[PDB]
Amino acid sequence: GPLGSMADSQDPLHERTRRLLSDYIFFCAREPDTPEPPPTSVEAALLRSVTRQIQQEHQEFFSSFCESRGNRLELVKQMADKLLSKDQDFSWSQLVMLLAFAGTLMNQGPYMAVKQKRDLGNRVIVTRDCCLIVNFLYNLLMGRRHRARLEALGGWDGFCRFFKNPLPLG
Repeated sequence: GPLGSMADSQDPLHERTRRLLSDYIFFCAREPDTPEPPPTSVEAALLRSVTRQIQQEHQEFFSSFCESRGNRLELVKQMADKLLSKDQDFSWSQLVMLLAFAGTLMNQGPYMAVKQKRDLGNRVIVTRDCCLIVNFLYNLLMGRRHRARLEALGGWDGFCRFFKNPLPLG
């Protein structure tokens, strides 16, 4: 199941993965006239360094779809089903891949961004699609078997060392 935990408010990575995933979506939608802010955690820093390459390499096709059928979400879940699974021993490479793609689908539909007053300049499509798009992935990895394994291999921590994080921290 996508849910399940022994803690109520003292959740382990529960809000750790959700916040991290959603954080990437915003960074991806980062207005084309304004750079996105820095990461929040180690996974956010490394992922942005590795996941960024996963898109520029694959996004080449993903983007095309992001503005093709508009099913940016339908594709986000579909992919996670091909790479990630429940009875399949996913891999770190698959985890970071989901994050990259997810954000790669993030579509926009503003009006006149030309006038960027602040950094919040963006349609609600990001927040709406961010909840659904991230809701699928977040739960995909935040599952019983998924999460269990994710951490069983060092968790977000093991990934940072696996993909050699750029920042000194973590």
